[PDB]
Amino acid sequence: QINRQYQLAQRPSGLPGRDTFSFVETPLGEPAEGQILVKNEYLSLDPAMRGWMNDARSYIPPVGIGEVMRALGVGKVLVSKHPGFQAGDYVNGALGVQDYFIGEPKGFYKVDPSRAPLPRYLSALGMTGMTAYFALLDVGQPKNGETVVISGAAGAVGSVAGQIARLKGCRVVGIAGGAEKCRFLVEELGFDGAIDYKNEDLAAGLKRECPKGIDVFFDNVGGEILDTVLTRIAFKARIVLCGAISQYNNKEAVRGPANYLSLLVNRARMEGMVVMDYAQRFPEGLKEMATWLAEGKLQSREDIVEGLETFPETLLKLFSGENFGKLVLKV
Amino acid sequence: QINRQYQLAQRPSGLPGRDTFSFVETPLGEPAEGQILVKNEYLSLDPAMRGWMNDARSYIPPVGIGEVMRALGVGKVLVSKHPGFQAGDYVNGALGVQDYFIGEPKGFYKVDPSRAPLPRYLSALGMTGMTAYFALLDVGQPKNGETVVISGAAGAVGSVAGQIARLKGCRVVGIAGGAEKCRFLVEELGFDGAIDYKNEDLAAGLKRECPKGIDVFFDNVGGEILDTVLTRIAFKARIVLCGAISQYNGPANYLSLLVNRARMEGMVVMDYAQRFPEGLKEMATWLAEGKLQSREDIVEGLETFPETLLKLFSGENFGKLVLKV
Repeated sequence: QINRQYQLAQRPSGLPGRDTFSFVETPLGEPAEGQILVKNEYLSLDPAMRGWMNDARSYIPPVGIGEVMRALGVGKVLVSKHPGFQAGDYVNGALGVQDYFIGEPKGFYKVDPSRAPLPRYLSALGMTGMTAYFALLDVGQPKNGETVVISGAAGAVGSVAGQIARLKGCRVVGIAGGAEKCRFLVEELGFDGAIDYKNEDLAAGLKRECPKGIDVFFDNVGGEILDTVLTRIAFKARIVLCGAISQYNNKEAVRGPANYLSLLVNRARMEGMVVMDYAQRFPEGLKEMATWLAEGKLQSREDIVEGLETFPETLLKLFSGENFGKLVLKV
Repeated sequence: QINRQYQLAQRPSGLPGRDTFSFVETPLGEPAEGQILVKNEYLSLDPAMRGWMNDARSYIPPVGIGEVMRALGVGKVLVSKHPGFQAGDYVNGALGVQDYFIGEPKGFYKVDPSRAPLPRYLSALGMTGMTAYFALLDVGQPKNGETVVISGAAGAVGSVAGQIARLKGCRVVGIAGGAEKCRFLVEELGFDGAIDYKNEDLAAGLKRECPKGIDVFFDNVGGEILDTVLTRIAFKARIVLCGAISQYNGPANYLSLLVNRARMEGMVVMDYAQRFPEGLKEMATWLAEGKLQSREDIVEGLETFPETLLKLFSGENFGKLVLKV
């Protein structure tokens, strides 16, 4: 049997291109002791993938040249030589951009396909949803009546974070690019407001939408948006950093917030987080998220594209403002 | 009797100069009800004064044009018509750049001259010292064995912060300008190390002095020094922002906070006003026991204010700058 794989072929300059990955056919091996064999079903396409491709020290090591490209996914266990897993289990884990995963199930967890559609375990019930959940609630610590601003608000992380914030009794303001995204946030997801930074001045938008200042800023994008938001934070504000998408494909230098001293003036906190640090708390987080979904208090959208072979092109859609909801690749 | 006063005459562009202040002579009044009359003895000269002169939004309102220049000071109560104070009391307060303070003693507290020299109530037992104390301990939360890096480490705030860190069992590394300041930090104040950023590469210095990374960064300077320190922070590091050299006129590596799941947080000492007594009390015992050293640079004469003030932005002071009135 054949395992098709996308390997990292060369480190990209700027946007990844058609020579960035190599499409290779490898013979399917057998799991050794302490390993599992998984048939990959759905793969998570995430902006963080851009960082994983860069040769740069990070919270996880870069993908090696010639290595199968890193990807979170959901799949079915076909063979297990590991006491934690059995054949027929569905699992979430770093399955890789390939047909089959063989290896140690490090950081893998079982998911129940009877309780939600499989791709949803890559979104609201996956790492994007748990990022929103733990980043907002544990680091942002929003309180009833506070004003919460969310960047990349139409994205998988931000769209969930804003809905959670609404449920906690917050005033919720999204920042997103384009009229359709902003409409969707307000009319479908129940955001109190949405600022279209591409068609409207952000500062003016913030003035209108956040009259009492910004108590929590959930940042997925960084850059100029972060810097502008910093001018409007309230006393004892919390800024949670989950990513910086506006920096991923940028040529050769991160852009730093010139207004960072607002943290001094407002005696505010800026803090980074990574969802894997919360692994031990996933069961309670997933359980609560599942009930919010079941009760219709929270909504999740997945954009499902078919075919492993489409990976390089489909990946670009992530940086086009194109994808509508959490991008998932059906293998 | 005459009260000599320095008023703010015009907001300076860059450093303060000859026309910045007006030296005026005012007849000394008497205090009205709810007021006190204080003979000013020592005044605090602080880099924050530059911000107070600027017309720009901050945590404290700017000094008005024509207003007596703002200054913290220590002085003796000569007459009181306020139930909280008596003649003979020594006080710390916003006494202003003048011979005498007359007014409501808002934010004033009594200081005990038996416990420390008077000028020290403007340094280790004053706002600079309490900044170090609360910023480090409440925001930085250093723990035994952690590596604490201090910027502006030879300054009044930083020099105290580093010593407190040493007392908490930390490895303490200072960043300061010039060989003498750095020697002083290590040999006199007991810092474990000191990096002379003016004479040596900061990154290389940090690599040498902080082999296990940086757990707490006490930042008084900001700018490139902050940006470079960010490349070396440890997992769950705390960065406490107390000031910046640019502040009275961004970090490209800020995502290190994400990679290291670290925290960057601002503070202002006046937020801790209610806890000053406890803080002062502990600081006083450290000083008395010789566990902590405080250096004051005392210059004499109210009339020298404008020139003496430049010694602060010229970076020529050695230790907390105090003007004896």
